[PDB]
Amino acid sequence: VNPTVFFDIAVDGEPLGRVSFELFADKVPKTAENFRALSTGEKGFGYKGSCFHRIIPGFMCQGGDFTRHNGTGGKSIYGEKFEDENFILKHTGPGILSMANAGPNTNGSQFFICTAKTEWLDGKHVVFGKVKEGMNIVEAMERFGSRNGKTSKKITIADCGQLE
Repeated sequence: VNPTVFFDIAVDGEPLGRVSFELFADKVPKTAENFRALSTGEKGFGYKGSCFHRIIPGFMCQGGDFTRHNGTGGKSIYGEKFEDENFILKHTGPGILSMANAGPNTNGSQFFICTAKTEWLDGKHVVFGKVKEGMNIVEAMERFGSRNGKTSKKITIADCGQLE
């Protein structure tokens, strides 16, 4: 019943591979639906063509700023921001998909894929999904990151949509 979304990742335009996520719509329906709709583009805007602007190896990959491509933009399907839905799910290890924000109830479209357990984010960032296939592609993305988050090559979502 939970939707599955995929990204096809390209590096400087060259295909890298596919990542698919399980979204936990049973527990965070409003948050999951935002990510799902941005992945299909069915509302007229979304992630297709956007980049991962921050990648910290051993920490996380952050993306989803499809308006300014640098961590200062993005928007949700509900408006410029929306509330923290709940904090049922925790940051338990690599592959967790969680919402970036700028304080309480400031979710937009930016998200991060954790590549390590990040328990200090529990109760501060809404967890809403998990990598289902292609964790190895996420690990390959990590090798283009750096300590300060700048990427050595442009990492883009070349295509994205819903599988189930």
